[PDB]
Amino acid sequence: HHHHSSGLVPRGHMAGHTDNEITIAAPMELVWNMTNDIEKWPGLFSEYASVEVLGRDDDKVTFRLTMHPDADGKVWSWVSERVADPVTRTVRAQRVETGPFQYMNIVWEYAETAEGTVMRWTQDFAMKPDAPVDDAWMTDNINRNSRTQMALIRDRIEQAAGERRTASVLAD
Repeated sequence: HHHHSSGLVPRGHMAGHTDNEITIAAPMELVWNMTNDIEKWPGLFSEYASVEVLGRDDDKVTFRLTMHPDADGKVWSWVSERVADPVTRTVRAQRVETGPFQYMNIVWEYAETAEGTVMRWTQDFAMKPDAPVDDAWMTDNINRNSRTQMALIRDRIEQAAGERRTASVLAD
């Protein structure tokens, strides 16, 4: 691989845009497969109470997200769509029901490095003019919560990789 990476690193910055990367010490196939197994997100991520696949059109997958209750106790739920391309190791998603946003576009990209798989998440959005918070606020909130979720995904995938390795080394 000959490039190196490590840890959780912000990239780019500007309100309405977030860009963060994390290195996960696991091979690309495992990282790709677990992060894209969206019905198991509630066990991988800590932020979704449930993820339900609604349909697939060719590759476009359409799905409904339901969060845990927010600080006011409210439960937010919406439909998004995503196209995951394993050849370019890129996923492009957007909210279909935009909620308090005018739009929200989320791109995930993956590559290999000497330390494992780097996964970079970029989000672009703008709040509706009458939304309860502004872009600056939402930008800081998404950065902070992304950082927490990326780290938890890193931990759970490194755990899974370790367990599969132990099973294989102990098997005949």
